[PDB]
Amino acid sequence: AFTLADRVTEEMLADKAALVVEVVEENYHDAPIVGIAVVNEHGRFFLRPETALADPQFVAWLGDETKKKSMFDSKRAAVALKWKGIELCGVSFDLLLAAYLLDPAQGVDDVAAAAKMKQYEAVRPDEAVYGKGAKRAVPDEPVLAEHLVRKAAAIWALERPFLDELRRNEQDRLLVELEQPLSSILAEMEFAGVKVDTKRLEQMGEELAEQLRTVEQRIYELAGQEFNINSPKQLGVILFEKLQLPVLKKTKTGYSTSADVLEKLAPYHEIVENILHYRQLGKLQSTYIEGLLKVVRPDTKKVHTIFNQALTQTGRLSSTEPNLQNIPIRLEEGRKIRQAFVPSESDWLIFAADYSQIELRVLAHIAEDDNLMEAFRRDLDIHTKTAMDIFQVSEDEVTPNMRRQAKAVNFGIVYGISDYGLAQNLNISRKEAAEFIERYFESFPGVKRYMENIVQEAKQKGYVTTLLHRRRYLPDITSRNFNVRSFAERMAMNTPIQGSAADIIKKAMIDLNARLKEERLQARLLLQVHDELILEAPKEEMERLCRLVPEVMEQAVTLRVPLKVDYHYGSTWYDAK
DNA sequence: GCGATCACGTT
DNA sequence: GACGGACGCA
Ligand SMILES: [Mg+2]
Repeated sequence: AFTLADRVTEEMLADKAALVVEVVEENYHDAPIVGIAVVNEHGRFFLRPETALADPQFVAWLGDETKKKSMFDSKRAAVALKWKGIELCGVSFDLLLAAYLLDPAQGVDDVAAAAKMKQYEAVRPDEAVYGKGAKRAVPDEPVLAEHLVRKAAAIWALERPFLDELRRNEQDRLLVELEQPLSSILAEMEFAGVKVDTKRLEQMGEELAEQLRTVEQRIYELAGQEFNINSPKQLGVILFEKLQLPVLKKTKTGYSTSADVLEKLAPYHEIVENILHYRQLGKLQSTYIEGLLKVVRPDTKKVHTIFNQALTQTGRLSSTEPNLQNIPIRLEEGRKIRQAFVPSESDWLIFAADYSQIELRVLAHIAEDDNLMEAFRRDLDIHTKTAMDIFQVSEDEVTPNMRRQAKAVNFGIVYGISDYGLAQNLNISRKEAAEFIERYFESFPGVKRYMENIVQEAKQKGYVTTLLHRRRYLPDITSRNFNVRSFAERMAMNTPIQGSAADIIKKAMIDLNARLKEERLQARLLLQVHDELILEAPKEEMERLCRLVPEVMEQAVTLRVPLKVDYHYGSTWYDAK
């Protein structure tokens, strides 16, 4: 029972409403709005967007921060409206973000999935209404309107139960003061986009094409035959049947040709180093050059990423189209791809600031490890210090390989890799990897106690938490399957570290955005990837940003150790180093 | 077009 | 020990 409205009425513009502004295209940048639903104290309404979005009263209502709206994935609507020149304000509850906080492992894709968390089933999944893949389509208006009204009615009914559970979890401020404000900031970042030097990218592609053509010819000569080097199956036949190289590792289907396996084969045949070079050149070309050019909008000459704020179980952001976090960080030629990301206006520059070792600093804080805290209080090189402690040697006795091994132990902590993974990364035995870890724990006994205590807490409570009260449930922590249990244990250890770093970065973004407005700077946030925040600003704002940005980031939270920020500016993202 | 795989960046 | 370009069927 709802009103299919042909005009906007005052009844539709109440102080509080559930609002659905439906964008069916997966990528919502400059995408159609196919329909609108409003549920409030006065009734339930379906509005056609060509009418409502042309109505000055409805547009004023949308932009009025005192008119409160409950939505699901408000950033999607906010950005689609930005492309139409319409501001969305007053979103006081986002059911997507609420469900994400309550349990990020549920994978809540749509209103129906969130509704099922509270035994509400009077709404269909989006996939059931719009179909999948090739058959995907907007249905006729009667079907569309009922769906959008059912989604709005679900939001209207679910706000209270969700807020009640968030309050019980001490997550209500996490939603209202962190994730929801961040959603608006992300919306602005996505809409602003990042300018891309497509001429430079095409230049890079041309250079890669030349080098690829030469290595490919080298491989055919060495193989005595032409084949598709990009086919693992064809390559396996050349390597393991034609050239009779050893089979050191299998796949489920045939022989593995992974880079790990190939490096082990390099001493036996000159073709192997060439295949490795082809693979590295080819992934830069196909994935990062051509992949980037594919998602540059020809109308803006910018990339307009979509952040997924409700995906990871740590609380880190993710992004797509492009995913700029997946650009390799190793200089070689991977990092140079950042040269293609330039300021959007003449006489502007890129300003980039990154937290230095925020994850290990968070660990020092949470574990209250005296040795690790003092190391950061002295602003030591943490990998050199870790090697000094593990090997019981003075700083001048730390060899490069000692530091490399200490760094791998620290990497293992930051990313939650097992002793098998440490052994894999260091190319040592599992017993030797285990012995390394015990030596580490002798030097950092507070870290060891934390690791023991957090696994026990996960077993007792069923979940672990971050500094700002994000939760991750770990039902597998007592699995009788060793691999499943071990993974759960590593996530118990790692999520309070990685997730607290994510919390701090998100708070820094909110604080930064507010400070930039308060200072009346034109500088704007563009991207957040890894532990870095990337802005662009007039060149005349750089000196001010050199003081302001690190200060805001260092002060986002107060820990038992300082937060350290590195910062640079330049004519491209790469040169902001 | 869709599903199953393989590889390689990130986490 | 998830998240995001390159063989058969049908
Ligand atoms: Mg780091």
